[PDB]
Amino acid sequence: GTRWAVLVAGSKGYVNYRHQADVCHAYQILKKGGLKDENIIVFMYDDIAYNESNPHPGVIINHPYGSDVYKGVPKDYVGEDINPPNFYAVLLANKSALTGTGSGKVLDSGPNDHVFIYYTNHGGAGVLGMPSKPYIAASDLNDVLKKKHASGTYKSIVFYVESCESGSMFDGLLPEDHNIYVMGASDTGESSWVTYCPLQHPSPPPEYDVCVGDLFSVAWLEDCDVHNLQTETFQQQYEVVKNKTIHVVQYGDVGLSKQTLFVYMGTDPANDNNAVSQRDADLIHYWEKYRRAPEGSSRKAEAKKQLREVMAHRMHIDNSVKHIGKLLFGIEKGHKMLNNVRPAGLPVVDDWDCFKTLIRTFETHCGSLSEYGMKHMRSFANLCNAGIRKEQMAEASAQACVSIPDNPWSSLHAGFS
Amino acid sequence: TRWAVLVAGSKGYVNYRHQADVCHAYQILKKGGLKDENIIVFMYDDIAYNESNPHPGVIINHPYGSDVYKGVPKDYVGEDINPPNFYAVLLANKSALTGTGSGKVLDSGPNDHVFIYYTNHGGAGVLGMPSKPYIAASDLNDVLKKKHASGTYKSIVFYVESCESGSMFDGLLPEDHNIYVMGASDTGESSWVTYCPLQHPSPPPEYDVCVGDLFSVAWLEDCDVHNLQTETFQQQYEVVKNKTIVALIEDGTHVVQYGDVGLSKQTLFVYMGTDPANDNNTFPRKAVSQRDADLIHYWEKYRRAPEGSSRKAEAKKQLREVMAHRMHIDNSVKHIGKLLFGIEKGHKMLNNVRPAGLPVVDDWDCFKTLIRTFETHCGSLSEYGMKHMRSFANLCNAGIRKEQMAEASAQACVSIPDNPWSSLHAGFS
Repeated sequence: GTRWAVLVAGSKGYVNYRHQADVCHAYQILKKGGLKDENIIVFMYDDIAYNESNPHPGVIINHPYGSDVYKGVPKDYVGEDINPPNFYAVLLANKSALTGTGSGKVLDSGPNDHVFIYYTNHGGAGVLGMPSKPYIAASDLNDVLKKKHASGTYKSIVFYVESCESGSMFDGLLPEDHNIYVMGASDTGESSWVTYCPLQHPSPPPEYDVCVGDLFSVAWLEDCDVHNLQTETFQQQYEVVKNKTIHVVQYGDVGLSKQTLFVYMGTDPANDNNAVSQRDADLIHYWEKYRRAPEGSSRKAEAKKQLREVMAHRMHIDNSVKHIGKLLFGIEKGHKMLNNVRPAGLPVVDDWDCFKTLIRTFETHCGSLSEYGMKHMRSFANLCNAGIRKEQMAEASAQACVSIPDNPWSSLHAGFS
Repeated sequence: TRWAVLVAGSKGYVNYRHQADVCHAYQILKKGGLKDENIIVFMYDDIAYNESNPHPGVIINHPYGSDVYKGVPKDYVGEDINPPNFYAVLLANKSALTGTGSGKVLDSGPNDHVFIYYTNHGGAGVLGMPSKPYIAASDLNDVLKKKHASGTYKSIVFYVESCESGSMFDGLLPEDHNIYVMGASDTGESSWVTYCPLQHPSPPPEYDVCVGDLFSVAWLEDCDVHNLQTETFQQQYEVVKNKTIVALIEDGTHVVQYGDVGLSKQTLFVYMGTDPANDNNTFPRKAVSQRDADLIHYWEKYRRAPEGSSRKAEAKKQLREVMAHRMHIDNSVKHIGKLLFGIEKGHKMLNNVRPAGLPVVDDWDCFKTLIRTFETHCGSLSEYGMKHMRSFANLCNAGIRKEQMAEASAQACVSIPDNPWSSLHAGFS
């Protein structure tokens, strides 16, 4: 049987160069390995290669001393077409439910085929980021994987995930008897990290404004760059990635971790037998953009405005969420309800319908959480688990947070995360 | 006798810059031969043994520099650095001093020369002090007018490192009072800072802050390694003018000279001293704005702190508090401008530059009252809101009164933000 791959970069903007650059790198490894373009579905917002802020138009790098990885990478789903429905339809091999200028390439696999799913962006508590709202909820995701299993159009599925709280997407949801092995960068309650930033041990070329790669991703991308894939098992790769960090989780059928990396990816002429927070990295870019601009320049003026708009939004969202906590529970016992971690083995939330309505009512009074407010998704999760209903949140979210601030990230134009 | 008055108008580890300059200045004068008894040092003693200092007991003013803190006198430290004390020290009036001061004053006569150097930061015709209130140009120049009348000095060189430093003397300091001035910036221009964490000449990596100001450093290095008998003040001016490499890069920021410029023909030996050097004068230095330099330190203090640590949490909080206060002040001032004049013609009134030769303001009594009424509704301007002192100046010149300002400053800015820089505890800049 054939070997497929689904690669997903859940972010947009030059700031998040790293996520697309990872996906590009991933395609290069698979191409070298021998997988056919026709079986590699690429979701990437095509806005980094030819960005105005890119020093080297047409090239993307995933390493300080790297060369290009962008050339020849397919563009199946780009721009606004990267939405969960398309991703879900692409997973379920349903071409009749795509929307946009997509390629039509789907996971039309059979029961002898192996699939390697890769997604990096980003993420929050039971939610992965996408470049076009709404985002991917864990309930919706696992329902699709449950349907795919029922259809029996795959033997094995390795799913690698680079996002904050990435364990929370599967923990208490993904069954272990479905031939789906997961390798997350973080557990339910922890951040993912980013390497190769402007000021670091392995700093990228000085012309670069941004971090060029994520830590967990880069870890496994390097391992599958210079190693025979017939002499290395997924369990080994897990150990390798683990040693790169300063938790790497695995979920689902961990029985599949005994297989080699050749069954999904491919080894070429090799024959060689076997960092900062994601949210905190975005600020490096803005500060540097405003810290590397000529004084009294238009760039400096815009860079400074962008930076003020970012900081203002993060302070706004944090305050609002904190305040709503104090309005629902108390000032000294409200902090705990929001910042709580549920015992390992349970889902993030029981009532997902509630989950979404709470986030939406928060947004209809406060605005949008963007990609920075995903930090507080667990807070909303905990509220739905505490038994808070729309009528009770709506009162609380209107009292703290009466004004939606005039920020570009607080806009609701095609919003409601 | 040769006297000197050094002033470091600021406090906090952020402004390591300013005190490090004053330390360097004392070292030059000491080597040059001036007696401690005739060197009055105003420095808020909070840098040498700060918790954020990687090398306790040492201050540096150069990336490859060694200590300049050792042996520097401490005449006025802590909260005693206020304009009344500075003014009493200038007028040799020990009877009007408040605090744990040394009591050292400018008890000079008509054959004496004095070198006054103050750096911090500064606004439109006002210099920063470490404890509010600040030094207003009107009050400063009145003291220099009083000193001249007493006839207890031959010549006074006054060096100034602050934003809009020209505004302190422009249209106020008379040119026949034997006072020569050398500002770092003219009336409407910022001063700059070199030797920051990420620069051409970056300081030792353990350092978290810029260690020196551009203008100050320029003349300090010149008086470090030259025979002061073979170099005049005009030459030093030309030296410093070349050292500022931002003159052509950015706007304004022209090194300026006010008062009796005739005195610029004297040698630096009359005010300073030249030790074993004998180097007859002959013939990149990258740098950032003063208000911008402060952000380098906060960001760097939050970008180096270990993730999920106490430091990070506090560095992050401090950074949010700074950014929030700066956004607040800017908004409020801009808002009051649209309320007083218009939305499209109110921006020009606030950001105006008066023709060279005129003072910043005509009515100084009004000037202070407008700042105060803005502060009684909005909070304090701290050291960042000195950027809008010219705005208030333009309002006083546009014929705005307290009653009109109080209404406008109450409608824009109804709340005082709960920020540490918005506090009024011993405030009212």
